[PDB]
Amino acid sequence: AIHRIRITLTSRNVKSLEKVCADLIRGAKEKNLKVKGPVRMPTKTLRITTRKTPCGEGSKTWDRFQMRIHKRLIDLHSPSEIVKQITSISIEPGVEVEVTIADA
Amino acid sequence: QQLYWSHPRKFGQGSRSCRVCSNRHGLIRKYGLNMCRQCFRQYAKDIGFIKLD
Amino acid sequence: PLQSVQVFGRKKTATAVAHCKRGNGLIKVNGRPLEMIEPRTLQYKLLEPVLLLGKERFAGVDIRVRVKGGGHVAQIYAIRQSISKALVAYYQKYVDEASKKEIKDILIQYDRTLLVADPRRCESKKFGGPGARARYQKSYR
Amino acid sequence: VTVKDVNQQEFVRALAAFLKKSGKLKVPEWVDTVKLAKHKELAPYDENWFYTRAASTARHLYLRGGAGVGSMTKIYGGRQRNGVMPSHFSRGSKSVARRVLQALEGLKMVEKDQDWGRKLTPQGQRDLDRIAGQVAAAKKK
Amino acid sequence: MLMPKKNRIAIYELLFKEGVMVAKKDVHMPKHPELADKNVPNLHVMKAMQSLKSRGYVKEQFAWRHFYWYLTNEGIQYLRDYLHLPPEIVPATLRRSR
RNA sequence: AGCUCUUUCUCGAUUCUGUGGGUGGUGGUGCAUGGCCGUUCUUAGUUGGUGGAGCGAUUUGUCUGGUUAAUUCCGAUAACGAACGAGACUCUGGCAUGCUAACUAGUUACGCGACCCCCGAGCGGUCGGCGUCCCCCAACUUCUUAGAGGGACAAGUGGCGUUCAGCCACCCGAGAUUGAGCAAUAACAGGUCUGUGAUGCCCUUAGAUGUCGGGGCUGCACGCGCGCUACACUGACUGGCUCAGCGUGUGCCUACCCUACGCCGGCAGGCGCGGGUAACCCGUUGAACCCCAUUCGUGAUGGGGAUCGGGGAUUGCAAUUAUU
Repeated sequence: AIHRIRITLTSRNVKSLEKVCADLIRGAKEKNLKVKGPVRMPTKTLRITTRKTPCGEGSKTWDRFQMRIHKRLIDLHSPSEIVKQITSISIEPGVEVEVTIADA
Repeated sequence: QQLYWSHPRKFGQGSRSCRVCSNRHGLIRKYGLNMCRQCFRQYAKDIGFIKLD
Repeated sequence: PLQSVQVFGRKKTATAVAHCKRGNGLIKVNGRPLEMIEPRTLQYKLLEPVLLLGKERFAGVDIRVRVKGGGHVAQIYAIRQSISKALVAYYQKYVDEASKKEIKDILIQYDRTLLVADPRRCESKKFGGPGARARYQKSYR
Repeated sequence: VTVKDVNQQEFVRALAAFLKKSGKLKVPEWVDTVKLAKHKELAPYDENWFYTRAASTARHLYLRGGAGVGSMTKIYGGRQRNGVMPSHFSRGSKSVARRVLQALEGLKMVEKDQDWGRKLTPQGQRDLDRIAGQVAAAKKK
Repeated sequence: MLMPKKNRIAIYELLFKEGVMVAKKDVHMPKHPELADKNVPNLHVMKAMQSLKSRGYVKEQFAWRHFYWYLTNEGIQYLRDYLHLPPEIVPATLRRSR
């Protein structure tokens, strides 16, 4: 068989994310289902703004923290082993991964 | 049993706190974090909120 | 299909893309003639390139432009830049270099940035004023 | 002229009048009383105005895939003077625009569009294009 | 702290079998998810546990308004007695490993 | 409120009663304390090694001069060679018809017919024409996107200056300085016990200083600070041109989302739907200034919208002391 498969990956520090994606992409085609290679999605900037005190009298000073979510997907078509294989290596830090069957 | 002992807690300041510290004041409710600002300052590193600019 | 280039123009917020392809020749913006445009006072600003370089030229070419972004003046500057850059991009692949240089000359001379994008862009406001350089108010005591 | 060809003010001005002559549009009996927007200071000076809005809307729809009253309320909606507070948007009435949308249907200028929102009909598309030409034709000036 | 002679057994008996307990620091939810043959929330459970701890028998950790309850050795004997149960007892450790 | 009482059932050894002992506190002290934080300070400040100079603590280095945003550099100098803050460093944003790519992003351009209008031309078939829709075994990455790439080094040149460090003009071109974040040595009776299950001691602790019903915090001759809105014809008005961007959402630590579209209502709003864990949907955020065809006409008037009266509705169990 062949099954149309979508892998989404969402996570943070870049250079790791980028080379997880690299790897899914390169082994994907390399034994060529041929992807639909990493679609980089606009990275999401969570912003929090607070006064630096806990608690106030003082030049009003402000701090803003971010948390930057990065998303990608990659489109595979196959089956059995190369599915659960290609997902599961490609594993470790900091990396959410979801795989979706097809259509709806 | 004591029908006596509660009045609505559904909404307002009184309906929420700090998952960290009980405080019903200065509460960060964005992104569902629900931490008071004083605490959030101390835990923003372990949550994944880092200073960049 | 035919000889054709694409170009763009950029002021403030509001980019303007030009597709400049061989045609009868008569110069439309988003979907209406370059004769409507209005803001209007400005309207010459967008005529400006054509006059600078002789109304003819555009007779071997069809011109269309789309602007999204910026605001009303912002847009005008972008579209005009896109059009002049367009015409020059076109003489560079199809006509000859001396002609295009002649055109960059007339524009660049009198100018308005027509072929070069103005840098100037928002500076971020900093806590303690509602502007970037504006600082709130103080009373001392 | 496509309607796109004619300037918005003259187009609307001509069509609105044409509607007036036709004599069959239909008109919430009110229209004498109504402001047209809570934001509004006074009603419309031209008590005759129902026609102008209709023309404006017909033209507004023809341009775009499909539109509905909320959008119109906002379009008509101007800035409202909070008084002590700073001014803010306030999308303009919904009865007038709705009635306008319902009435236009009667003429067939517009029809319910798929997935919500009213769209121009080919009957209307034809009608607007026709007046558009008449306006273009009138004169130069 | 206070309470029933039945609820107390529910608490002690579950504690003896689980060897651990958790309760969010709320006195209102009255009921707690998991176990709870329902009757209580921190209170009866918190108070009973708090009393159990003061006499030893259990060590309590607060952090994050949950209070995590850990049964102690001396305590195992004590609940052994309350339950009266079969010597070798054998609560929420038994185990394998590696 | 079975709180208290009358009446007499009920639970069943938990509790009660006594002793000793805890426990909470938005109780007090920041002038008893951690942390965090303001301030000196983003100022140019700070120090060691090794030597020289002194019995010694110490001193020179770390300076007359020039130069610099900066103890930044040059030079001179009994010092030489370094580190700390500054800087470099990191982040954000512009210049890349280059890079590698994209149906959860678009564009070209078909195939494009259709809707299809006639808008002009044609008598019409047919041609040129702006959009929507078709979606395709079309093509693309230009706009869009996010990753990697390069660009600025005051680079060249010319004046000036110890002819140095630098300064100024000029070219390519994004021009030397886009804008933040990061902050030393050492201090303060700066602020914080009401952020802290951080915390001492103290105080209190059943007739509580630990919760519900109700009010204050919102009581008005007067002063102050931050602001908002104004004083009009660059305007106030009515019709009409008309473009955006940072960001945001439900399916949630315990009750609940963003809302396009039909209808009713002058409004306020009411009501029926249907999509959307979202680059898909709300939202080509069709914003507002503004631009404009009118009116007003220099009258506190149409500038201004205070105060008050009546009334409609929304949130909530509850709005009276107006939530709005």
